[PDB]
Amino acid sequence: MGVEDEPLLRENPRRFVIFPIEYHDIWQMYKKAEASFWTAEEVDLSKDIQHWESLKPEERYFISHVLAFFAASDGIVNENLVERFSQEVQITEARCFYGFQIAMENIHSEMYSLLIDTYIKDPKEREFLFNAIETMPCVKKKADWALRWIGDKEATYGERVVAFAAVEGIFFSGSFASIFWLKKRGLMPGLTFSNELISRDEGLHCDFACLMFKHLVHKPSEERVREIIINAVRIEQEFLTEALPVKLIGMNCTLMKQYIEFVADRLMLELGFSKVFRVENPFDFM
Amino acid sequence: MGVEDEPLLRENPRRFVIFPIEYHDIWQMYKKAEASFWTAEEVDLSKDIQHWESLKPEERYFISHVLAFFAASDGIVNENLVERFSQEVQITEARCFYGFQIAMENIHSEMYSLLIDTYIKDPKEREFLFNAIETMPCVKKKADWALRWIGDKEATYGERVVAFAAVEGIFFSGSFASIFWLKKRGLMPGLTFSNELISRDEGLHCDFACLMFKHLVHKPSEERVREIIINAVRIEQEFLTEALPVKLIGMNCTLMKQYIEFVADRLMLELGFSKVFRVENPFDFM
Ligand code: NA
Ligand code: NA
Repeated sequence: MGVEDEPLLRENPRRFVIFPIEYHDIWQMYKKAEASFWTAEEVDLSKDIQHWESLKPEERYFISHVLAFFAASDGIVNENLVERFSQEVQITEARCFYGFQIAMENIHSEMYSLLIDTYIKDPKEREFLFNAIETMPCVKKKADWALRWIGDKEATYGERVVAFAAVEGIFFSGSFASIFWLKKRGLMPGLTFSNELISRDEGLHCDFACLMFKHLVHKPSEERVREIIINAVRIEQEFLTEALPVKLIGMNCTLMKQYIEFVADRLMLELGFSKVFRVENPFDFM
Repeated sequence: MGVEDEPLLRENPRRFVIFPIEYHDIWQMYKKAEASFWTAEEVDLSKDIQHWESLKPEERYFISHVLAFFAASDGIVNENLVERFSQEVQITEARCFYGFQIAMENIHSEMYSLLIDTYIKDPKEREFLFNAIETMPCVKKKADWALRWIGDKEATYGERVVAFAAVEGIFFSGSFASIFWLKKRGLMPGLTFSNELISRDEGLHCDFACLMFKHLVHKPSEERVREIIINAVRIEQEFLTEALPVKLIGMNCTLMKQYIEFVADRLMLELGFSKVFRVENPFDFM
C-alpha cells in the first residue's frame, strides 16, 4: 500500500529469472504474441501502386493521413511501454509480453512507414507525414490525450492501462475499419493484409491490457473507467467525422460513430464492467 | 558537455518516430537481428536424453551449471537493457536494436530454462539451478561484476557498453566453447543447435556494442578499456579453471585459458584498440 499490496506491481526479486512460470494466463498471451511474429518484409506490396493510382485524390489524402496517424500513434504507445509499463510491472510473464509488444510496435511503425514510402515518392510529402504529431491537426487531439497519460504522475497503473487499451482499442478502431472498408472494395492487397496483421496484434494488446486490469487488487471504479472510455470515444468520433471524415473513402459517418460505441462497449465488458452505449455493430465486415 | 555533445545520447525529439533512417549502419544491424528471429519451439530436444544419460555424473553437473549460469546472466543483461541502455540511447535505430535484443534475451532465457527442464526432472534441482545467482558460488564473481555496472551511477555509457560487451563476449565465450566441444564429441544435438543460435545472437550483440562505441565522441581511454577487459578475462579464466573446471567435460584448462585471451584480443581490435595478449585460437572448432 499503495503498490506493495499489488502482485503485479510489488517487489519481485525473481523478476529477471524466467522460470518457473507462475502466471500461466499472462504467459500464454506472451506465447501467443511470440507465435504470431511477422516482419514488414513479409507483406507483398507489388500490386498496390496500380490500385493507389486509380484512386480519387481525396481517397489518397485520407489513406496517407490514416497511415501517418498510425505510425505516429505507435511511437506514443511505444514510449509508454518503454518508459512506464515495462518498468513498473514486476511480474516476469508481463515483462516478457511488454518486451515483445515493444518489438512488435517498431515493426508496425516500420510497416506504416514503408507503406508511405511505397505510395508517396515526394520527399517533402514523406517528411510531412512522418512528422504528423507536429504537422497534422487531425492527429493532435488523440496524440495529446495519449501523451498526457504518459506524463501523468498521479494516475495509477489501473487508470493508465485502461487509457492505453482505449488508445490501442478505440483510437485505432475507426482507422482499422476504414482499411477493412477498402478491402471490401477490393483495393490494395498489401495495405489490407498488413492491416489484418496489425489489427490482430492490437486486439491482442488490448486483450492483454484487460488481463492485467483483472489482476489488479485496487481497480479504478466503473464510474472512472466509463469517464475515460467515453472521453476516448468522443475524440475518435470527432476524428472520423470532422478532422478526417470517413466520407472521403465512401463510408457512412453516422454508422462509423455507432461502430466506435460498439467497440467501446465490448472493451467495457472485457474490462468486467457494463456496456455504456448499448448499440449494435453496424459493420458486417468487422 | 557532458552528454549533450553525444549524438547517441543527446536530446532527440524524433526518437519515437521511426523514419527516415539516418544511421544506416545501426539500422542494418537491427535488420540483421530481426531477420534471424527464432523461438525455443523450433529447437528439437527429443534426441538429447539418451546422450545425456550416457555421460558421467560430473559431465551432467558441468552442463547443468553452465545452463544455469547462462539463464541467470541473461537476466542481468536484460535488466541492463531495460533499465539503462534502451532508456539512455536516444537514436531510434539503436533503440530498435535494443528493443529487439530484450525480446531475444527472453527467448534465450526460456531456451536455457527448457533445456534444464528437459534434462532435469527433479523440481528441487530445477529450483536450485533457476536461482543460481543465490545458490551457486561459481556464478557469483561474474554476476556481481555485471550487476555492479548496472548500479554504477558514475561510469559512462562508453565504459558500460564495453563492460556489457565483455559480459556477452568474454563471460559467455568459455561456456559457448564448452558446448561446441560437446558437438565435436557428437553429443546432444538439441543443446548444441540452440548453442549455435544463441552464440550467433550474442556475437551480433557484441558487434552492436562495438558499433555504438565507435559512434561515441568521448570514448574511455585504451588503458581504461584494457583494464576492464583484462579484469573480465581473469574472472572468466577463474570460472573455467577453478570454479567450474572444463576438465569435467574433458577439455584442457590451459588451452581454454588461452582461448579466452584470444576472444578478448578480437574484442579489443573490434573496439578500435590493440591486442592485449597476442595469443592464437587454440580451438579449431571455434
Ligand atoms: Na520470474
Ligand atoms: Na527517429
